[PDB]
Amino acid sequence: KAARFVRTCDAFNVPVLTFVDVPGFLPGVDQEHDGIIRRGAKLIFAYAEATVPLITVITRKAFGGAYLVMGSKHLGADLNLAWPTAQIAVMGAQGAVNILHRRTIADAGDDAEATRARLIQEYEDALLNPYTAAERGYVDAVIMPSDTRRHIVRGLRQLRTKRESLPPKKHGNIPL
Amino acid sequence: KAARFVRTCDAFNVPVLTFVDVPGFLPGVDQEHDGIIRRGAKLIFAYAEATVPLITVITRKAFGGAYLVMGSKHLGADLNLAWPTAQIAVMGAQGAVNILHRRTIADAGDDAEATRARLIQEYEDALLNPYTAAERGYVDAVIMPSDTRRHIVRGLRQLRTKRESLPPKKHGNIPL
Amino acid sequence: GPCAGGAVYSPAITDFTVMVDQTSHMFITGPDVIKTVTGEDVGFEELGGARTHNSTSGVAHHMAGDEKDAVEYVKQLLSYLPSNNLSEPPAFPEEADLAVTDEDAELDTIVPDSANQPYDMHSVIEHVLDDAEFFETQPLFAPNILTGFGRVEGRPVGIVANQPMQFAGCLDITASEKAARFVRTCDAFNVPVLTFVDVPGFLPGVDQEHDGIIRRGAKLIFAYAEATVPLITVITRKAFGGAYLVMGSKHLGADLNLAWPTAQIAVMGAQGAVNILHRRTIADAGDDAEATRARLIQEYEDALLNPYTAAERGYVDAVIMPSDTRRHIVRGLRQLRTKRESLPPKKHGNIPL
Amino acid sequence: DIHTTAGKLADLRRRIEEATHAGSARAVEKQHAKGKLTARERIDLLLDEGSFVELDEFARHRSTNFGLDANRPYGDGVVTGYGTVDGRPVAVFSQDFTVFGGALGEVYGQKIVKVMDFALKTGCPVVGINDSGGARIQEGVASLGAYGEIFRRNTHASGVIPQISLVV
Ligand SMILES: O=C(O)CCCC[C@@H]1SC[C@@H]2NC(=O)N[C@@H]21
Repeated sequence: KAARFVRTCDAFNVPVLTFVDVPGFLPGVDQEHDGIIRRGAKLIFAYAEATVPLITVITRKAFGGAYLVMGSKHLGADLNLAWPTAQIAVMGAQGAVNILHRRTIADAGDDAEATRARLIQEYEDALLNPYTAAERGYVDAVIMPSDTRRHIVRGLRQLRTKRESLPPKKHGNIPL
Repeated sequence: KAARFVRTCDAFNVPVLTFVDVPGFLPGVDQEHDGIIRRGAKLIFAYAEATVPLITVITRKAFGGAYLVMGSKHLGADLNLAWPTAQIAVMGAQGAVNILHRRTIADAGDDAEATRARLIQEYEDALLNPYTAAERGYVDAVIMPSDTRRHIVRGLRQLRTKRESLPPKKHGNIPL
Repeated sequence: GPCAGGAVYSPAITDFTVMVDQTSHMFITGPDVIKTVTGEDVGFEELGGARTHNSTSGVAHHMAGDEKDAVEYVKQLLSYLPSNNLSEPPAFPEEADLAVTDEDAELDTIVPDSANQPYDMHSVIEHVLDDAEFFETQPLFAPNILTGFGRVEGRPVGIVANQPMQFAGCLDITASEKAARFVRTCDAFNVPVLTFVDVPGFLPGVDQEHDGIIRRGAKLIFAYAEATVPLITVITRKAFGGAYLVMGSKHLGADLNLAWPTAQIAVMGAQGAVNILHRRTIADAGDDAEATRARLIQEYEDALLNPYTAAERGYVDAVIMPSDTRRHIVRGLRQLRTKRESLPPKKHGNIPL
Repeated sequence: DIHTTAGKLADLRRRIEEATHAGSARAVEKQHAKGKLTARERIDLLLDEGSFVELDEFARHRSTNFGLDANRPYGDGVVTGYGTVDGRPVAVFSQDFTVFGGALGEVYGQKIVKVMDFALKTGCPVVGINDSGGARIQEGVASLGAYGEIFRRNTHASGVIPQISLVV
C-alpha cells in the first residue's frame, strides 16, 4: 500500500511527509510464507529511490527494521524529527534484555522473572527514547510535538529546491 | 587578486566590468624570480575562460601584454570601449623609438638624445591613441568619457542572454 | 631561444615547458628596464635563464643540456599522454609477474631504523614501476617533492611523492604548487596518480605564512579532491596533521590507501602532542619534570605513532609489507581502470590562486 | 626489534595471523559441526585462486556498550575486499558467524559499504555471503543505521551492477 503511494508521489514530484509509530512487523507464519521478505522490501526500496523532499516525524515507536523502513535518514530522508515520546531502539526492551542479560538472569532462578522485570524497566529508561539517535544525528532534532507544524513548513520551504538523482540505469529491479 | 575575483564572478554568473589604465608589468628581479610568468598568466586564463558578459573600458594606458591581460577583445571580451585619452600600443614611445629608430639615432651623436626626443614626441603623436585599435576593431568604439555609463547599461542589457562555452573537459589546467 | 614580453604567457598556460641551458631565456621585462626602474643590475642568464626558470621561478619543467636532449624529452612527455582528453593514455599492455622478486624484498628494508635517517624515495618509486623507469619532471624545483611519469603493466601513471632527503620531506609553498599542477594535468588527461607518503608537516617559518601558504598550500588539497582518475596512495613513514590529509588521503577521495608497518599517522608529532595533552600532569612536581614528559612521549609514540588506528577506522585500506606494494598497485589499477566518478555541475571550480 | 623496521614488519605478521583467525577455535569447530564453512573458506571457493585483496582486515569496533569493548576482533566479524571470478572483477563480503555470532555492527556495516561503494564506482558485481545471527544488539541503534546505509546502496545499485546474495 505504502510503497506504491510513495513511488507515485516521487514520480510526480510530490513531497512525502511520514509519521512514525511502529512496534515492528506482524508476526505470523502466513506473513513469512506469503513473502514478507520480498514484499516488505518494496517500502525500503521506494524510500531510498525517492528524490522528492522527505520529512519524517517519529511520534512514538520505532524499533529495528521497521524504523529503517519508515522514511529513516539512512534511506536518504532529508529532515528527521522525533517527539520526546519517540522510542528508537534495535528491539523492545523485553527482547533486548532477554539477549543482553541472558546470563545474570539464568543465575539464581530465585527471582528470575523478577530481576528480569527490573532489567526491562532499566533498559526502557536508558534506551527507549530518541536521545542516542539524536546523539548520532540519525534524527536532526528532538522536538516538542506542538512544534511539528513549524518544522514541516520551514523544512519544506528549504527542501523544495532539492536536487538528487540515482545512478544511470534503464530502470531499477525492485522486489515484485 | 584579480584572477580569482574574475573566476568567482564567472562561476556565479556575475558580469565583469573592467577599467584599463596600465603602463605594463612591475619591473624587478623579484617579480621574475617569484614567477610572474606563471602567476601573471592566471589573469589571462581567467578572462579567456569566462563566459559571463564582459565589458571593458580603456581610460588611459594600455601597453603590450598588459593590454591583452586586461579584458581585451582578443580574450573574448564582448564590448571594448576606449576614451580619447586611451593609449594602446606595443610599448611606450621611448622603448619603441629605441628599437624602430635605432639607426638614424646612432647616426651623428651630434644631436642624439635630441633627434630621439623629437622621435619620441612623433611616435606619441602618431600611435599613442585608440585609433589604430579602432581601425582594426579591437575596440568597438571610441567614446566620450561621459558616455561610459550609457554604453555599460545598453551593453549589459543586450549581453545578459549571452550563451558561450569552452570545449568539453573535466577541468582546465590553469597556472598555479 | 628568447621568450620576452607578454609572449611568456603563452608557454605559461601550456602543460609542460622545456628549456635548454645557456641558450634559452624567458622574461616579462628586460634587464635594461629593470635597471632604470629599480636600479638593480642583472644579466639575462640570471634574470631568466634555463636554470633560473627550472629551480627558482617554478615556471619550467625541464632543463636539458642541449636541444637534441630537449626534443627527446618532449617526445617522452607525449609518450605518457593521450592525444586528447577523450582517450586514455597510450598503453602497451604487459601482464606483470607478481611473484615476490629480490627487487621487491628490498623495500622491506629501505626504511632505516632511525626515524631521522633519510632514504631516497626515488628508489621506492622505481621499485614499483615498469623496468624501474621514472621520468621525473621539475627535478630542480622543490626537491622536497617528486613528480613525474612511468608505467605499470605498460600503462602510464603519474607519481607524486615526498622526498625525505630534502627538508625531511616537509611540504612547502613550492612543493604544494609543483605537485598541485602535476596532479591536475594527470587528471585532465585521465592519467592515474600514485602517491608516496612521507611528510612530517609543513616547513615552518614566517615567510611561508606571509607569502601565502594558506592559499597556495590549499592548491594540492583541491587537486586531489577534484581528481577522478584512479588514485592509489602508499604511506611509507611519516604522515602528520593536515599534511597527511593533503597527500592523497582517503578523506579527499583516494580509492586505495595502503600503509607500511613503518607508517606513522597521527595528528601531530609526539613531543608536540604530549605537550598539549599532558600540560597539567607535567606541571605537577617540576621535580623530575622531563623524566615523565619523555616517558609520556615514549608511550605516545608506541601507542599512536603507527598505522593501526587509521586502519581500525578504515582510513587506510590495508597495512602491507613493503615488499607487497608493487602487487597492490598492480591489482589495484586493474580494478580502478573502470573508475567512473564526477563532481557537481559547474562551469569551472574556484581553486585558490 | 619493535623500534626497528624489522620488528615492525614482524609485528604486522603477528596481527595478520590474529586477524585471519578472528573466531575462536571452538566457534570454528561448532561451525564445521553444523556442516557450514568459515567465511574465509567461502571467499576462497568463490574467487579465482590468488586474486583476493582484503580491505579493512584490521578493522575494530568502537562500541563500549554492554562490555562489548572487552574484545575487539580484527575485521569486526566480516571479510571484505576485491578480486576476480572467472577473470572478471567482483567485490565480495563474507559475514563471519564465528565472530559475535556474526551479528552486524557499525564497523562491520561500514565495511560492507566500502565494498559496495567500490563496486558502484568501478562498475563490478557484488556477491554477498550471508551468515549472521542478526543485529549486534550491544550497539543499539548504531547497528540499525548500518543496515539502512546498506539498503540505500542496494537500491541505488539496483539495475546498475549485479548483486547476488549467497545465504549460507
Ligand atoms: O648567451 C647569450 O647570448 C647571452 C644570454 C642572453 C641573451 C639575450 S635573451 C634576448 C636577446 N636575444 C637573443 O638572441 N640574445 C639576447
